[PDB]
Formats: sequence, structure tokens, C-alpha cells
Amino acid sequence: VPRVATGAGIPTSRQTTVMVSKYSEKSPITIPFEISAACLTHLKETFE
Amino acid sequence: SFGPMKREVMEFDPEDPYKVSKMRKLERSIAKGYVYGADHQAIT
Repeated sequence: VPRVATGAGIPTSRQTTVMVSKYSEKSPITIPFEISAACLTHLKETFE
Repeated sequence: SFGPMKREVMEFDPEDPYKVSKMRKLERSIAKGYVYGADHQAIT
């Protein structure tokens, strides 16, 4: 802390220790995605 | 003679029941980098 005090009778506020823990915040996203079984059939049945 | 040699490849390969389905689990996760949720005895 930037410390300063002074004066003749002006009260001197003592030194200050500041520790702040500041958290993070999660936001898990998701897009859905579609592949049909008719799409996967042609790789995996091997027609003529 | 060629007929039953196409047959006895088919009728002698499978040891797992829906063997195509485990081949579907391989041929997706190789294209898509170890998809989760492949192995489920449950239905969600």
C-alpha cells in the first residue's frame, strides 16, 4: 500500500496488508453435430 | 469354387456378435480422435 501520514493531531492510519484471491469462472460449451446412419452405412457395408 | 470361397471368408471370420458395431466404434474415433461415450452397456 502507498503509505502516508502526517500532522499534529491528525490520526495516522497504520500500514495495510491486502491479499485478494480472485476466482475464475467456467463456461463449458457444446454444439451438437449430426451424422446419419445412412451416411455411415456406405463406408461400412461395401456395396458393389 | 469361387462362390464358397467368398462364403467361407464371411462364415469363418466373426467371433463377436455385432462385429460391425465395434468396427463402427473404431472407424469413427479414428476419424474423430477418441470419441467419448463409445463403450456403454447402458442406454442414455
